[PDB]
Amino acid sequence: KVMHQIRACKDLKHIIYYKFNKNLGKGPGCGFWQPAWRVWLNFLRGTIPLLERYIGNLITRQFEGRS
Amino acid sequence: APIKKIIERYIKSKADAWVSAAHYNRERIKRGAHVEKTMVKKNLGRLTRLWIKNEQERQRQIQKNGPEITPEEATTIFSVMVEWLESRSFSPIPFPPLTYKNDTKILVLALEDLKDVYASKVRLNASEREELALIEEAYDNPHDTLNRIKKYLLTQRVFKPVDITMMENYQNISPVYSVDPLEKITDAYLDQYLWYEADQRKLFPNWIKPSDSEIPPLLVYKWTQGINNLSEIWDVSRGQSAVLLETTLGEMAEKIDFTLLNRLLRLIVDPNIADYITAKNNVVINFKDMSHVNKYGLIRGLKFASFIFQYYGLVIDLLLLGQERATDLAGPANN
Amino acid sequence: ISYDQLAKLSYEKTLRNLATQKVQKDTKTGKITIADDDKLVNKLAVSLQSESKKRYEARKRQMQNASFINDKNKQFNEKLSRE
Amino acid sequence: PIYVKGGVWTNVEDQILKAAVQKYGTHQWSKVASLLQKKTARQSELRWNEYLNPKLNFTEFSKEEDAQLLDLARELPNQWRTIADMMARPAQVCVERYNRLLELEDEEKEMLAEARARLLNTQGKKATRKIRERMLEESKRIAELQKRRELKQAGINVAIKKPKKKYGTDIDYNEDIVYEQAPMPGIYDTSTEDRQIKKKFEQFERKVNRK
Amino acid sequence: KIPAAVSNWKNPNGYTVALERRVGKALDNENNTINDGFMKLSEALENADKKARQEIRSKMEL
Amino acid sequence: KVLTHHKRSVRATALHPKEFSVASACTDDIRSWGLAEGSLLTNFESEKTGIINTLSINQDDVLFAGGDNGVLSFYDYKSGHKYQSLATREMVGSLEGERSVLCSTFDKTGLRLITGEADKSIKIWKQDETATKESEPGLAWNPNLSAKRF
Amino acid sequence: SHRPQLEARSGAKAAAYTPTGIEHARLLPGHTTLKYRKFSWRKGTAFGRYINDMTKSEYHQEFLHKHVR
RNA sequence: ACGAAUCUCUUUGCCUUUUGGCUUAGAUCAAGUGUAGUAUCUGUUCUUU
RNA sequence: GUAUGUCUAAAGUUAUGCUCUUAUUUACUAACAA
Ligand SMILES: O=P(O)(O)O[C@H]1[C@H](OP(=O)(O)O)[C@@H](OP(=O)(O)O)[C@H](OP(=O)(O)O)[C@@H](OP(=O)(O)O)[C@H]1OP(=O)(O)O
Repeated sequence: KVMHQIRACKDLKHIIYYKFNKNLGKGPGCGFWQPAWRVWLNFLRGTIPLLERYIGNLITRQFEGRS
Repeated sequence: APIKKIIERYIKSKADAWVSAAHYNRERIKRGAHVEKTMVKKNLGRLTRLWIKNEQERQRQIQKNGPEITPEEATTIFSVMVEWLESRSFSPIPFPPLTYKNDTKILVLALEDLKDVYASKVRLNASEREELALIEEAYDNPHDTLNRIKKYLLTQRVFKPVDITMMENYQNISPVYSVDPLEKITDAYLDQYLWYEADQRKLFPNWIKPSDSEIPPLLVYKWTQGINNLSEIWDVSRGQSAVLLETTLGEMAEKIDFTLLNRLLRLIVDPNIADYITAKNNVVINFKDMSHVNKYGLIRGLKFASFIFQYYGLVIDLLLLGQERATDLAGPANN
Repeated sequence: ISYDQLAKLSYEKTLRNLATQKVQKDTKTGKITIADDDKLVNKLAVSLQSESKKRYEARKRQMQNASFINDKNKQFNEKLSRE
Repeated sequence: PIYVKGGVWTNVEDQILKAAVQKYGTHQWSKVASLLQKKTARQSELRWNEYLNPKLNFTEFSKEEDAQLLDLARELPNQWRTIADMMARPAQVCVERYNRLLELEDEEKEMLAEARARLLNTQGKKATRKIRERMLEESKRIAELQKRRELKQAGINVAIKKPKKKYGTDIDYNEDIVYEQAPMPGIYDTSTEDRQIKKKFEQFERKVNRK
Repeated sequence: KIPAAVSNWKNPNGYTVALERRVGKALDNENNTINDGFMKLSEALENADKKARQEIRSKMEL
Repeated sequence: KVLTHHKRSVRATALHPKEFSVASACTDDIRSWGLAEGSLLTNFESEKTGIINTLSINQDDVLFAGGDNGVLSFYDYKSGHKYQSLATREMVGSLEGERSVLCSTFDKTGLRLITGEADKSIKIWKQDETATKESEPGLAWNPNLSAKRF
Repeated sequence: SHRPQLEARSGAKAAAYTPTGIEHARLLPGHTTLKYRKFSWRKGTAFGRYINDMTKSEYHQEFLHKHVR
């Protein structure tokens, strides 16, 4: 489902670059990492619960046997 | 008795669950939904068993309360067909002697047809292998093979039972009859001979489509042309009104009674051949551990069965058109 | 014959096997010491063993009496044939 | 040599087929076919259906039965399976009757030996393997005992190694009582009996030691 | 008292058993109500054929 | 407390509405039990009827029991009196073992019994409003006494 | 070898078993709160002028007819 | 002869090692060699019983 | 060729009709060669 996040980032890049490279030509030297960074933060927000559950159960199994 | 009752009940419940599940699956398959390859095979199996059960129940029904055909109806049919051939001066097909210059040629066709199954698939079953061997021997010993065939036709009226399966066209699963190779050769040769004799003798009138030696799109085109070329067909002036009637003769083969069929054939060919053919449709239909004597209903999957179907079709056609209009469509018998 | 009858009838039998030939309670502990004849209990033990032994040998004889493949099948066909 | 199946039913072969049918029943025709080196599945099943099955009959037809037959012929034209069913006979026989009315050993012994071997061998490989392992295990045990006993004779006392316990909560039952579900509490006193049985036990142990 | 169920399908233990106890049903006998109509039908055909035949010969002789 | 007064599967139980009791079924016997103390209340006259599937009691002390025979039983919950047998019908095509009432319940009214039968049928039953003590009385109750539970 | 079910895994043992303390997926709190209630040419022819069985239902036979050819 | 006990057999009663799931019968029935092993064959001779 | 399953991996628990010789088959097996 991280494909969504990845896709979003791609979209941002496409958007950003072509507002970043109006008169400027092509090349790699654009920075501006904000909105993508925002995306990743929100992905982490989404997943923090999921990983608390998942890894929770995992380490529980490591410690307590499986039910 | 109480136990027998209880178990009967519980299997009816289970059976109900099964059948309904199967039905649901087949609609699902039609829809084109996510469904397990394994699951679809399972459903095919279930539906086949269900079909067989249905079928042999129909056979039972047919037995238990007589044939669907009223004897008067049968008589009428006979009268019609008799009238037709009377009008045609149609000399019947003889039982094939040693006379023919074509005999060998005829044999070669059937063998070729049979071979067509086996040229592609290199890995072959035991039955398939046997069939191939028979074919090979037949090539080796043509006259002898012919003799054997003739003997069989004269004598053999009880055959090896016909195994079946269902090829899975995911709308409609199609039955596949598998005749035991030895009889299959006979069926082939007989079929080919019948077609050569029938077409030679002008049995089947022009109007019957599928066998015409013209391609289905070609056939369609011809039909269209015919429609156009009708004299002043498109006029709507003088209250002229055309109607085209497409319909399917439902279960046309699947309720041909052998008695009636036998007698009908005895009109068109030497009675021995008729007897043979009737006896071939009456086989035991083994499928996956369940069998039944196919007491009532033509089997499409014999080689010659097509001819029988076509001949039966002629009857229906005659019934539709009557003697006169049919006679016109055919034309005069001589030309 | 039900297990009702077969019990009483076997009861009647072992009474014929008998026909061949004190209570002290500490209520605080609840222990009801029935001091009875130690010779008679021994006579029960030997008789009961002998009864079970007689039955044990009875099967052994009937096992050694004789459309099958293995030990079990032969008997399984015998379970069908008795009907 | 590999080849296409067929031929003729030798009586021994027929008998073998019958045996197979008794064993595996009337719907596993592959297995039965396999049992016969010459004859096919289909062939076999057909044979069983047509000739070999005992719930058929080959007794001659009474005059009434003859009438019924020929009447059927008159009415059902050469639908001989149907006719057979009506008669309650197998079809070929019926047809024959109607017609009448109108007017090497080494190989065989090989398959026999193989056959009998099979029929008297009715277990999947899991079973066979298991019994094999059992007897092997037993052998191993006795060998171990022989070593231990030998050493005892020699004067070195070696305790027998435990079974390498498969899991943490795996039980040895000689350690302590399995799951001592005690008797129901005593209404009648049991103390002397407890003593006597204890003595008997200890005595038995002593006997074993001496044995 | 239920009979020991034996199958025509599946022995787990591979016990061979008698052939009568194996295969059964034994109820093909019926034959009577099935025929009521077939006689009429085949007879009808026979008579129809007769009529056609004699007719054909008659007309032929004209 | 653990009541055990049943030979067979206790496979149909029902609380009485206004009594605080519970009837239970076996293969034949249908006890009725007073669950304050954990005490028995009443044996019933179910001596020949089938295996009871369901056992819904009415508001008005009209204990129902559904037979694997197919026969709808009907009891006076207070006494045990089998005041109606009713052999059910099956749907035209069914087999004779299938007529088996596998479920049952009464409404709030108590004047409509609903029965989930194995004939894929949901049969419903009214009490006759044309009935009297002379027009359709019960089945002439008689405690049998033949080494019986009553 | 491989055998039918007779005496089910009775939740007596599962009761006396120790807790696991895992967090399954569905035991995550879903729908926390409960609801409550208020309280000439036509002459010349030859012929001129429910069941409770799933294997014998009109729907069933028809279905079979449809899905065989 | 009656009563009892012991033994053997026979008749019945008891089934006393006495079929422990489901699926599309769950599916599909082959073209092999030499080398070795293993077993099984069969002959083969002689010995003595 | 594998899943898989066993095995080993070192320290001493204090008691007084047959035997024979062969040649042939068939079967199965064989990550051995063709
Ligand atoms: O469209 P994407 O598959 O995500 O690939 C893009 C795209 O390259 P393509 O057009 O060849 O696919 C960009 O090219 P432009 O459309 O902007 O011409 C390019 O951006 P730059 O031109 O700014 O380099 C960027 O490359 P980069 O990631 O180096 O910025 C590159 O992404 P990928 O390199 O991941 O394919």
